[PDB]
Formats: sequence, C-alpha cells, structure tokens
Amino acid sequence: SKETLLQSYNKRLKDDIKSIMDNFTEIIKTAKIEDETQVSRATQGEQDNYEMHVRAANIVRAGESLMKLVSDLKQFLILNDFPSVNEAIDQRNQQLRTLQEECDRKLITLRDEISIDLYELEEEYYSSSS
Amino acid sequence: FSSIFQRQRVDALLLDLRQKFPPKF
Amino acid sequence: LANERLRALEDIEREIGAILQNAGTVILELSKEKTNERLLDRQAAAFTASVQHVEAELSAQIRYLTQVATGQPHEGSSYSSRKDCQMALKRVDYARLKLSDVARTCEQMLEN
Amino acid sequence: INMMEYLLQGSVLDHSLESLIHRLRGLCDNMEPETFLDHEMVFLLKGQQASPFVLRARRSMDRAGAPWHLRYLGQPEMGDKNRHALVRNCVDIATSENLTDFLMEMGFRMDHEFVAKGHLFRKGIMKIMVYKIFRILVPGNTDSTEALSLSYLVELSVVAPAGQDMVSDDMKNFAEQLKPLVHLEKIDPKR
Amino acid sequence: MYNCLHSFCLSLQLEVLHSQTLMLIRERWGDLVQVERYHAGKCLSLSVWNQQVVHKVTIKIDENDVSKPLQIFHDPPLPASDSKLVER
Amino acid sequence: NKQTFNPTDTNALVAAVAFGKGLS
Amino acid sequence: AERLTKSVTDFNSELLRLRQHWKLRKVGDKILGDLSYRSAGSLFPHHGTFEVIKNPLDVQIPSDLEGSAYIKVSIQKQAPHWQTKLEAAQNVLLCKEIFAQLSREAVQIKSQVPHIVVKNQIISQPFPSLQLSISLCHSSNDHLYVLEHNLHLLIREFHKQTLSSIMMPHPASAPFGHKRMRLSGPQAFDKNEINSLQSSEGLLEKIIKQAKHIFLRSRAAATIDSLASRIEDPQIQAHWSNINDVYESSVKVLITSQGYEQICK
Repeated sequence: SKETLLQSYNKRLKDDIKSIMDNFTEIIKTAKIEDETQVSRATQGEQDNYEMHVRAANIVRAGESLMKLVSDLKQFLILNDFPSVNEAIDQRNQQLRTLQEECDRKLITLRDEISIDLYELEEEYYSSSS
Repeated sequence: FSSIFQRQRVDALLLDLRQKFPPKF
Repeated sequence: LANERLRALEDIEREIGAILQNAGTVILELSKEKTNERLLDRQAAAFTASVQHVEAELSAQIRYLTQVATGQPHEGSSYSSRKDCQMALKRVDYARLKLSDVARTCEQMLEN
Repeated sequence: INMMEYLLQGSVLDHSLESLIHRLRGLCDNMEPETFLDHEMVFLLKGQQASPFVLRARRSMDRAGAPWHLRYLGQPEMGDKNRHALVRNCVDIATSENLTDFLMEMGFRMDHEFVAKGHLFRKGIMKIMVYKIFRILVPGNTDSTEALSLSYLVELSVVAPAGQDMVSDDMKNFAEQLKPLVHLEKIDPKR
Repeated sequence: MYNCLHSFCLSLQLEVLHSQTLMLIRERWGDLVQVERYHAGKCLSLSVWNQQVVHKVTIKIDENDVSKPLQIFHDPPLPASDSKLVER
Repeated sequence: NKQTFNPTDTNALVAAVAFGKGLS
Repeated sequence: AERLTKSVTDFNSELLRLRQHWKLRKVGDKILGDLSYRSAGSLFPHHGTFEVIKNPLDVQIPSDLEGSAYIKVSIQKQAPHWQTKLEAAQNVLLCKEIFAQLSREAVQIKSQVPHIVVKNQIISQPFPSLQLSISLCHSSNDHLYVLEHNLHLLIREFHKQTLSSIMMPHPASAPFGHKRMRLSGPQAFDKNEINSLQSSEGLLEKIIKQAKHIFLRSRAAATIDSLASRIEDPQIQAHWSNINDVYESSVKVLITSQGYEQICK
C-alpha cells in the first residue's frame, strides 16, 4: 500500500543517516594508539592506511548515494502536488477568452463595415437607371 | 575497449489445423 | 512552482560548501600551529549540524509534499476553444482569395 | 418510500483548510466554490407524541426561488446496518412563505438557531460541506450575530432511499484519500 | 508440394474469411438482421427481412475446385436473372 | 504538531446547539 | 570531493510542462497520461493512455489513434512536438466517436425517407430531387464547411451538460435537477410548460433542418435572381436582415417603378 512505500522511504532515509555516522566513527576509532605485545609493527601502519582509504571512499559513495536517493524522490514528488495545479488550469481559460472576444469584436466590425460597402454598391447600381 | 488479441481464436482454429494437418516427418 | 526546485538547489549547491568546510577543517587541522582553534572547532561543529539542517530541509520538503498524493485531471478543452478562431481565419482567407479573384476579373476589362 | 441519510462530523481549523480545498478541485469535476448563506429556524410541535415533533426549517435569503424548506429528522439509530454514519428518518418538503404563519397555529416556537454560511461540494452521492456556524444575541434581529466557533464545523452527507445498503465500503475508500487530512467520525447528537 | 500449399493457403484463406465474418458480426448490426448458421472455416448463413419485421443467403465453399471463390447462392429468395444485380 | 482539530471543542459544539445552555 | 562538484554544475525542467499542458499519471514504474475527454465530460469507454520514456525525452501514443480522419459533406445532383502529437492523436480519438454516433443514429432510429450506410458513407435523400453524402474521410495519414464546424460546437455544448453547474443547485435540500422542474413542484406549470422545457432532439434532424434552411434560402435566391435577370423593367431590389436566426429569416423585396418611386409607397 501507500503506507508501505512511505515506510520503505523512511527506512532507507534512516539507513542513509546511519551509514554516514558509521563511516565517520570507524575512521577515528582505528586512529587510537595501543602498545605492542609481540606485534612486529612493520605491517600494521600500511594496513591502517589501506583501511582508511576505503573508509573515506565509503563517505564519498555515501554522498553519491544521497545525491541519487534525493533524485529518486524528486520524480516521486513532481507527479502529485498542489502549488498551482488548480490555479494554472483556469489562467489559460480567460486569457484565451479575451482573445476570443477581441476577434469577435473584430469580425463584428468587419461584418458591419463590409455590409455597409455592399449596401453602398447596391445603391450605386440603383443610382444607374438599370 | 506481441498479439493482435485475436491470436487466441487464430491459434485455436490453428489448433484445429494441427489435429487435421499434424507436422509430418 | 519553482520553490521546491529552489529547495533542491539549496540541498545540492550546499554540498560544495560542505566540501570546502571539510577542507578548511582538515587543512587547519594538519597545521602544526593553530591560533584559530575556535575557527577549526566551529568549522567541525558547523559541518556536523549543517548536514543536519540539510536533513531538516529534506524532511520539510517531503512533509510539505506528503499529503497531496492523488491523480490529477486536466479538465476542459482550452485548445478546442483556441482553435475556434482558426477556421474563422481561414474563412477570412477564403474571402480574401474571393476578393482577389474579384480584382482579377476586374483586371481584364481595363485593357480592352 | 421514506428516505434516510448518512452523516459524518468533524471540526477543522481554518488555517489548515486551504490545502484541503486543493484536493476538492483535484479529484472532482470543474466546480467552483459557492459560499451559500442560509437562515435556520428551529420549531417543534407539542403533540401527544412522547418525543416532540421537532424540526428545523431553512430559508436562503441570498437566492431567489428557493422557498422555506422544513427538515424533520428522527432519533439517533444504533442499528448494525451502518456503524459509521448517522441513520435518520426524514421527510423534506419545500413550501412558500405560507409556512411560517401556518406554523404559528400549532404552537411552533423559539427553540434555538444557528446561521450557516460556507462552501459545498459534491461527487456523485457524497456532499461535503464546510460552513461557519453563527450564534445570535438578542435573537429579534439577524445583524447582531457572531461566530459560534473558530474551527470550521465540517460535515459530509450521503442521501439514500429506503434500503439500498452496502455503502460503507465506498465512503471509506474515498475517505482514505483524505485520511491524513481529515478524521471523520460518527458522533452521537447527545453528550 | 503444390497440393499441400494448395490445401493450407486455401485453409488460410478460409482462416481469413472465418475471421472476417466474426469481426463484422459483433458491431455493425442494428440487430434487425441476424445470423442463422456459421461454421469453423466451412460455411455461413444469415437471415434478412425477418418475420418480426425470412429471406436467407448461404455462403459456402467447396473442399475442391480451386478455380472458385466463396459461393453466393440464393436461399429462400432465389432472385430472377438480373443483368446486373445477380451478376453484381 | 498543532491541534487544528479539537475533539473537546467539537463535542462542545455538537452539544451547544442541542439545547439551551450558554445563551443567557 | 572534486568529482561531485563538477558533476552537479534540465531533466526536471521539461517534466514540469506535461503536468501543466496535459494530464499526468504514474503507475507501476512508468509515467503515462490519458487522452480521452473524461476530464472534459465524455462518457466513452476508451482510454488514450500514452506513455513517456526518458531518453531529450519522448511520448509514445499506442495504436488505434494514428492517421488523419475527418468529416466531409457534399450535395450532389446524381442518382512542442509532443504537444502537437497528443492533440493530433486526440482529433482522431474524437472522430472515432463522431462517426460512430453518426452511423448508429441512421440505422437505430426509424425515419421518414430513410438513408443508407455502406462503410463510412451516409447517403441521404431528404427531397425527391435532392441527395447528399456524408463521409468519414479516413485518410489514415463541392463541400460545405459550416455544417461540421457547427457540429463541433454542437458536441462541445453537448459536453456542457456533463460539465456545467446547472445540475448543482445552491441549496442542501436540492441536490440536483433543473430550476424549472423545481419550480413545477410548488408552482405547478401549465401543460404547455411541462412539455415545452423538456427537449430530446437528435443531431441529424437539426443538421437536415439547417440544410433545408440553406437550400431554401438558395432557392429563394434563385427565384429572385430569375426575377432580376428576366425582369429589369420597374427595378428590382433585394435586401436582407443583418441579424438572422438558424431556421427563419426576414428579407425585403422591392419592385417599384423607374422614376416616381417616392410617391407610390
């Protein structure tokens, strides 16, 4: 139903909120210093760097996912709204009706003027003896 | 680096053709 | 009807400023001497709370557009009434060609 | 036969109403707001009936040709035929200005009043109307009135003949389009 | 191999004609004139000028004689030899 | 977040016009 | 960081046109829109549900609404791009029902001197010496235009009783109906007034009445032209009213002598 879609959008919004915080927390959690107990520390620093690299790219792809999921609802909102939907439908009605009445007045004047010319021609023919 | 939405009677009487002319080997 | 696209542009074009906020945080962080630690801390706090008001903007955008979800009929035929001048206009053009033929019939009696 | 009704009640503040009417022109046909105004007058007959023959007469002063219309409605019904709308017994006849003077003969008198002014829209059989109710002080005149409430008292009515049941499905399904905006209810006329 | 395409395309012509009949029947009548018999790619009969407003025409084909198209023989009517109308 | 509808006020409205209280 | 700055600095710009110029709808995963006049008040069981595919973009109108078809009458003495596309399909969509009703009216209704139809040809013989053809010119890409140009307005006003507000009266006690029938309850109308207000007239009778009006005016013109050409002796004068009715007219005919017309009034 509609409420299922609303809950799905809410769940993915909360997942988007959770992912960003989960990305920022693990970057600084792994930056803490611990004493070595038979470690051979030569391999740990490159591991920490190579794990930091993917965690920052996780933030980058989280921003990209935000950009895409905002556009996902952009087309959802654009199809069912009411800012001027009941308003812009009638604003084209009277605008074209004004032109309709202007053309009606123009054709009325042309008809009257023409008919005058026709009667003038008629009485010009009647002016001749015929 | 589709259908004409008349195939159902087309195929039905074509089915009548398959029980009269079956495929023959 | 451009208000919500302006809100979406506010959501989008803020993110460049967010990138610059993160950059100004990290460059001041990697500096050995930081006289303006307050500027660094307010950059970090602004980046923290500003993604939050972007979320608030998204929530306001969807809540303003939530409960208007239905179908919409484009009622009336405004183009049908609009085209009602055009056949009168071509009738006027028919009268124009009729009077042009009247003039052409008036032409040949002038020479002879 | 004798017809019956279906009434849904509610009260919505006017500041949030402006979006709701956006839906009214977004699903129905091309109707415009009307803002009709009526005068309402309560009368009753003190007959031998246990419940007095109490009725409410309307008259639209703004529109000519609409005469005095009496509405005699019955007691509330607790039937299982319709659990979400008011089931009432009504007889509705329109008569001219010979109504009010004729009603003085059987002792129809001053009970109360409420002036109705607002919009009405329809879609098939459902009629949703959003109107202001006005209360009078010094009831002799009609100009010394005031708003009986600030929240708009919104009603929805469906008329049906005798019988013709199985209607609660369509009204509920059409109200599901407007459930986040409005919460209609079947309230008792008492308490 | 001629005789099989003889059989099947004529049946395919019968396919076309049997389809053509039923798509005409559904719509264009004012119901004043109706259909009496009709077969699966074989034949058809109709009635016109019926008893409530009688005359019939039966359209058949043979299962041989490729030289001839779907038959048009008068039923109850049997019109006189028209120098155009029967010929039409 | 705001109470545009008020059930107590609605129940007062449906009872105020029922009989004669709050008029004198 | 720099990858997304240049990636964001037109898709939704055109998407705000189809909501305003036409009717928009969403189902499943695809955006569509109807073409029928249900919103304009047409009770025809058909939906012109065209779809939209993002590419620019494109609209896709389904079958049975393609080509060009119109109506042509003839008397005879013989025994952006998407905006254009949607209305072009809608014209044929309306012409579907136009000649459907026109064809079924000729057969379903008994008439004096009835006419025929073959496939799209109403051949009518109103008068013994007059016959006219009405044709659904289905081009699937001599004539008088006034009849069908008026018929467009006839069906447009035939959409109006499905679209106007006469059947929504003001009172709550009067849900629907006409004002005259509401008056007839208390103020009982006379027997003439009961049956004068009701009117159920077919389109074709009005069409043939207009044709008879035009033909009779042409015949009167032929008589007065025969009078003018044959008889120029006193003088001939014909004058017509500048305002006219659809059925009846009023004309002035003067046959007055050559020299002293001002006396013989």
